[PDB]
Amino acid sequence: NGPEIMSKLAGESESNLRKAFEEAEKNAPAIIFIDELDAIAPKREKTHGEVERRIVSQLLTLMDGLKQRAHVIVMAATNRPNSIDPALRRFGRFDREVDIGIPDATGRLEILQIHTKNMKLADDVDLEQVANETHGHVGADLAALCSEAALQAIRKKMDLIDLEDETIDAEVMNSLAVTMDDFRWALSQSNPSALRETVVDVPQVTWEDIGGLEDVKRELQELVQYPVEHPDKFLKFGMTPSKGVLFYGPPGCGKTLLAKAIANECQANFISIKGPELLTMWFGESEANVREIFDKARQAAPCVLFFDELDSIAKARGGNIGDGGGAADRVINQILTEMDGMSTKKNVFIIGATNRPDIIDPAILRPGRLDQLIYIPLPDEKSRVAILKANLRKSPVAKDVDLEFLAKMTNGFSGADLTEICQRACKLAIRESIESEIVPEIRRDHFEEAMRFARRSVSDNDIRKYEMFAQTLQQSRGF
Amino acid sequence: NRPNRLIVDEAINEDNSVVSLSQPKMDELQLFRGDTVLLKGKKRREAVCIVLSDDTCSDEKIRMNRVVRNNLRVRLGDVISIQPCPDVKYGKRIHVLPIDDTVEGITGNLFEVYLKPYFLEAYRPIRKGDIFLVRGGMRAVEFKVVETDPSPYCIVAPDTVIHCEGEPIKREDEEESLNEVGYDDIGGCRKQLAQIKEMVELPLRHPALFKAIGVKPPRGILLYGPPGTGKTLIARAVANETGAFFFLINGPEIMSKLAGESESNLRKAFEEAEKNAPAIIFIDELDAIAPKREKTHGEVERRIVSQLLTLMDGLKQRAHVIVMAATNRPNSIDPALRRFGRFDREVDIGIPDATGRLEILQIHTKNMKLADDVDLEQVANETHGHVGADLAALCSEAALQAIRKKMDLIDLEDETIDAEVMNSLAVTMDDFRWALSQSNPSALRETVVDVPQVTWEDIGGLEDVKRELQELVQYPVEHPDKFLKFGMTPSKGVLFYGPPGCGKTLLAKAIANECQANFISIKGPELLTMWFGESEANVREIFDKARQAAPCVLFFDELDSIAKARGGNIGDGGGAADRVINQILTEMDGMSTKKNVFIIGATNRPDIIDPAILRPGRLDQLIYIPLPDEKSRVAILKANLRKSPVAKDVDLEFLAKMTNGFSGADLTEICQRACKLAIRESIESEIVPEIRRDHFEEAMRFARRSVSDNDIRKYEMFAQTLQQSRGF
Ligand SMILES: Nc1ncnc2c1ncn2[C@@H]1O[C@H](COP(=O)(O)OP(=O)(O)OP(O)(O)=S)[C@@H](O)[C@H]1O
Ligand SMILES: Nc1ncnc2c1ncn2[C@@H]1O[C@H](COP(=O)(O)OP(=O)(O)OP(O)(O)=S)[C@@H](O)[C@H]1O
Ligand SMILES: Nc1ncnc2c1ncn2[C@@H]1O[C@H](COP(=O)(O)OP(=O)(O)OP(O)(O)=S)[C@@H](O)[C@H]1O
Ligand SMILES: [Mg+2]
Ligand SMILES: [Mg+2]
Ligand SMILES: [Mg+2]
Repeated sequence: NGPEIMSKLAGESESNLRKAFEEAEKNAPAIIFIDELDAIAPKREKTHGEVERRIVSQLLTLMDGLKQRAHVIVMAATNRPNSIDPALRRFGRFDREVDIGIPDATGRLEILQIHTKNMKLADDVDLEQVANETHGHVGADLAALCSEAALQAIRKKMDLIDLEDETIDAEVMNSLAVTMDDFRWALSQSNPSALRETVVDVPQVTWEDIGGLEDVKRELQELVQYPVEHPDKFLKFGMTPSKGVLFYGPPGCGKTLLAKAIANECQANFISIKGPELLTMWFGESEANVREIFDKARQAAPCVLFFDELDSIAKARGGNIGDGGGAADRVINQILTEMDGMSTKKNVFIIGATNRPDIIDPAILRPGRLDQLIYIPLPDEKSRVAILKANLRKSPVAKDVDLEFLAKMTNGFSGADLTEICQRACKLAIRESIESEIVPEIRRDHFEEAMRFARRSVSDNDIRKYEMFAQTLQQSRGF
Repeated sequence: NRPNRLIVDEAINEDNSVVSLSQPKMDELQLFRGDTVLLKGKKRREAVCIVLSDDTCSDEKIRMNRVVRNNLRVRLGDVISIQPCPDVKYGKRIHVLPIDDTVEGITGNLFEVYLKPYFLEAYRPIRKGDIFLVRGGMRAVEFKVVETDPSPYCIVAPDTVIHCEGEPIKREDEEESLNEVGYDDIGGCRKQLAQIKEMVELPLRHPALFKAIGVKPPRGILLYGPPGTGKTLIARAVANETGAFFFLINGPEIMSKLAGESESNLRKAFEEAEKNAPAIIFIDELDAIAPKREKTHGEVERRIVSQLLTLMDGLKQRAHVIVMAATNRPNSIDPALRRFGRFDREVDIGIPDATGRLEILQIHTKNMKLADDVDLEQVANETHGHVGADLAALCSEAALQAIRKKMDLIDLEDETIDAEVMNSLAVTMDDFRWALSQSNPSALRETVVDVPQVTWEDIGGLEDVKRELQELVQYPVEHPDKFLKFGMTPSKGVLFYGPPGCGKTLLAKAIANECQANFISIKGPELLTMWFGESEANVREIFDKARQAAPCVLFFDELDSIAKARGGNIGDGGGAADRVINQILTEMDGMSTKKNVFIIGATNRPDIIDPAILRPGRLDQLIYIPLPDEKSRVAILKANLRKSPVAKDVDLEFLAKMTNGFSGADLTEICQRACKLAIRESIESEIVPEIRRDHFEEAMRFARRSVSDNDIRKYEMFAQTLQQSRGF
């Protein structure tokens, strides 16, 4: 144990390490597990006492003194891998690194089953729903949630259980069952530890969540699925696949949904890094964080690395023209460096999205970094019908609602505008239900009233400017 | 089975021994309001008391006072055996004796000050060996009957004679000192006390059951909050209200020891706790011994932190040991301590609100005698940044001020004054006003998480935005079933934009008030100064604090100041997005949807607000607050003139039609100027107390318009085209 070793007196912890290694070498094949390795071996550049440096040097010597004949395997665990002294992570000391990441929905469902297999669950307990409703939770968080649910179940059974009795018998303990309400209460007051952690997972949104955009769907399929599914054709014809795609167009037209859906179809890991996130994570002058992003994407291959809201990055210094200076600062140079320095044979795909193509820096568009320029326009008449149908899948829409009428009544609306219209109509239906309580079907009148106050989020001049950039954006770089 | 067992928990009646039951219970046990009941406890002892009729207490619970809780030797959560006693009782002789642990320093005839105005008009029953508490004379003493007629056969009657002995008896170890801190000594923290009880008392009170079940007990409770909020008081109370051995570890006291001797003290404390039954280890000022190991100098301190981590990790479920810690700087604690298995439960003891601080004032003045003009509610309202320690200091200062005016009536030559004059000294409301006049609130800089007082009645007009805010906030928190039926996820953000002084802040505060939800106001200048220290964790702490207060509304006022830090969207060419705004967007995107936190932004510069704020999922409900029209101006004037004695001849609609481009702030300025003219008239006439029509005419003569016509046109332009914004 890290803290247990560090708690000893100076010159006594080294004896403990030597004794542990001697015992491991003596006693057959053995495993040495050093829990919380960062406790005893932090970076020697950032440490105060010489006793700590003696400890680190002793650990290095013991690791280097390991022979193949010893049949001794040393395992270590640390929640701060970057705080570990770099000398430990070299060859011969700690070469294999295993990342125990945050569990996904299926994994956390499995954890919930493992932790509730001892408990008795009521018939209304839906562990799948609980797993879906827990996002930032880890195994410890789920264990705490299960324990809290069991305690809540007990707290309502204090009368059926004779608290005067010293040791209750099992004929009543099994009668106490944990209801889904208890799990809901436990989930209501729970603090997920891994909320801030970046998510590496396959997104749930599929092509059915996207209306229209069939051509870009086909293009994304050809760009992503084919190199990962049929490498033989690519090596036969001799072309190296392009590793980057840039999405540009008016806001709210589905740039994020397209990246998530293409990640879903390939069943590849998806990492979303937003522009504001980069701007705050670099403000601490931490150049290793954006490098860690690319490293994390590398181990998740096949993976798609999606940089959303590049306009926020490009608006940090004004833009390409702006007042005269360039928008390239901070992360973007390191992002370009990482894109140029990533292995081609790796299955990592990089997708960028921005609704400000005017101010995107030219170096992003250079071939070899992001040379597949895909323009997502505003939906046309049929795409608007498709978008409305996709957004109204989960709502009980009445039969008399004419979706194509709404599509032809909206011309310059984007996908976000149509979603806003649907949400406003649903909110009017909710208000109607609330008023009638003091019917549960959204009607034609609700859509008419919502369309009365519907607003257009893209100007005609903006449409013209986007059309201009849709044709001439490859040029950009050069002047 | 046995419909006579009652669950024991603390009462709410601030009086002597009076038990309170639920509505079905007095009918089920055939006892009326003014009836005599008998309480039977453990160790073959009884108690007699008078029931109270209560309805909104619980389904099945008795209410047990702390005065006679020790009389039955029963603690919180215990089971008691009740019995109605329809036996007529009357006292003839009751030999009563105080205890010489709390009556020291009191002389004279203690009956006429303590017992005489406590017995009559009460008719309370007294049992053999009863320890009842009497407050008075700016101190509290408990009292003990030792000899009377056979038990109990005694009630308080005017026909009961008494005689003093002058030799109080000593206190044995069979009973617990009532002078010690209990649950009733803490005010303003009932939710936190409820959480602490739920997390602590069940494992401690039933260690065998918790060992039999084999489930994880929370053993890492960490109290935190501003200094003087009662963390130590809460820990000591929880220790006293449960039969758990309590071992106290002081941060500075441990750190003051020599190197290699503090570790011995920590090990000894943990060994004692493990050995002695269920136990509580309280480490007051945890940051003293365990700061961040990244920021620390000596290796002895790191040894201390590592030893603490090892001791915390060496805790087993069979040990039945709960470790509690208190720190006023939770962020200075080493992060390794706050992980799973060491300190997982965190309880925030925040600044008390007006009701909480009123409760604290009552708790601290219950010993003192207050004059009839003392309005503790007014004192609580007038104290904003005060904490429990601040209020205790205020009460002590008021008592000292009262004494300072009584130095002549009290013989300062006499060694020990008698209580017949001490009770005559009463603390006046003037003394409290003087104490409040010179007092330094410690928690002035702390952010306030409270339900605001301003309601819709403080806002004139704006009916449509009131309805829209109700639909946006109340409905998702009141009827989630409709939302999940229709499949729409509620929007979590609203942006207010419009001309200045039209009620953007009042709307957010009022919608917080109506929902009875916590309200956090963060102003733009506050963000700009709090980020200037390069503290990225502070705006994260704001969102974290809003998360625990759910349902809560997080209001960012004066976003123009944030947007004007770098000029604006166009400006000289650069963007206004800097510093906080990127982290604010990150926090908005990274907050849980099922949480009931609602985010409201306000700005009077919609031109320079950065587009990323308006993206769907962050702040997509764009609500425009215009200048008040004719009827809204009447409503605004009426709302502003609620507290003033406006004369009957004042025509408010005339003023409304005489003001066209005025905002709410302009009308408030007009009302204030008219009131100031009335004040000047009163002052001049002193060398009438009704603001008149002439005052309003004179104020309107100098009334000024704070929004230009060009500004009105520009706001109307942005009122129609602001969703566009983002994109070019
Ligand atoms: N093709 C589409 N089909 C269905 N919904 C869409 C479509 N395009 C946009 N939306 C809606 O618009 C929302 C925003 O989608 P995004 O992919 O984030 O759009 P965007 O192009 O990235 O622009 P922003 O800045 O993110 S709003 C989605 O959550 C949908 O509700
Ligand atoms: N909520 C409260 N109710 C009643 N009295 C209180 C309350 N908070 C504080 N007090 C009084 O103020 C005194 C000081 O409180 P303490 O608990 O000692 O301070 P603290 O909470 O430990 O914070 P520290 O020690 O300065 S970090 C207590 O002894 C009480 O007399
Ligand atoms: N609808 C209203 N009814 C009554 N008083 C109002 C109203 N609108 C504004 N006021 C007055 O104007 C003051 C300022 O209110 P705020 O809500 O802060 O206005 P604002 O829109 O936030 O603009 P500023 O920058 O804060 S003055 C209030 O304290 C009231 O005195
Ligand atoms: Mg997006
Ligand atoms: Mg303390
Ligand atoms: Mg304001």
